[PDB]
Amino acid sequence: MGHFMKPYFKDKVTGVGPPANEDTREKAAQGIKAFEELLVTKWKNWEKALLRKS
DNA sequence: TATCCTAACCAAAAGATGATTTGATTGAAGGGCTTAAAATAGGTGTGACAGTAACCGCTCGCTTCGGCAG
Repeated sequence: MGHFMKPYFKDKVTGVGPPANEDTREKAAQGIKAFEELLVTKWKNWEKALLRKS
């Protein structure tokens, strides 16, 4: 039941999705953002320490 | 007033933060090798041997069966 989450159809061997389609390619040319770009992760103190070390 | 903001705080979604439990990895040991040699004692199967075996474009010569001969 939980295996049908997005992408709905995923490659069974590799998990890859289909290649870029016409509509998506034209959208990317037009520079329209997607709903997956708004996912932003807060900085954990662990992450801050790692970046200081880096 | 009807309604709201969102300072500081309560109920819930989500978003996150470290301690703990379970899926997963492996370090070391059971184990069971190696050729290298030297040796007596052995069993036979088998794989050469060998044999037959079998299966798999132009121009002459030569011939016959009747139509008159005898």
